[PDB]
Amino acid sequence: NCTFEYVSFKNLREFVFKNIDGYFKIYSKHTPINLVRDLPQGFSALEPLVDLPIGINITRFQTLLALH
Amino acid sequence: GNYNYLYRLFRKSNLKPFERDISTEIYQAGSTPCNGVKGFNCYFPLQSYG
Repeated sequence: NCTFEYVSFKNLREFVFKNIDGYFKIYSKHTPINLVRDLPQGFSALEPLVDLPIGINITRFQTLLALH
Repeated sequence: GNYNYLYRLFRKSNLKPFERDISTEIYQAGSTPCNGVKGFNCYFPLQSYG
């Protein structure tokens, strides 16, 4: 009942998450920013970190944060 | 018979490639409001090779 496990506003950190045939593919990019308000206009592209061969049916998701 | 070995007989839709659906929940074959409970048209979704 734990079918897999692994261990390894001055900035904007971007990520992409997708699944193909059970291969869950993870992409990333980081930069400093000076538009502290909101998303910058100009371009960037993400690059891969890992592909996880996990096989799960996924349709919904949620983020996790620090607490006081 | 060896009953350690089993396969899914029923599902609502086919697997995509490597869709690893392990769930053993009782299958309502339409007619009976099974709500996970055994009975007529409330099938166990697997079978054993025995």
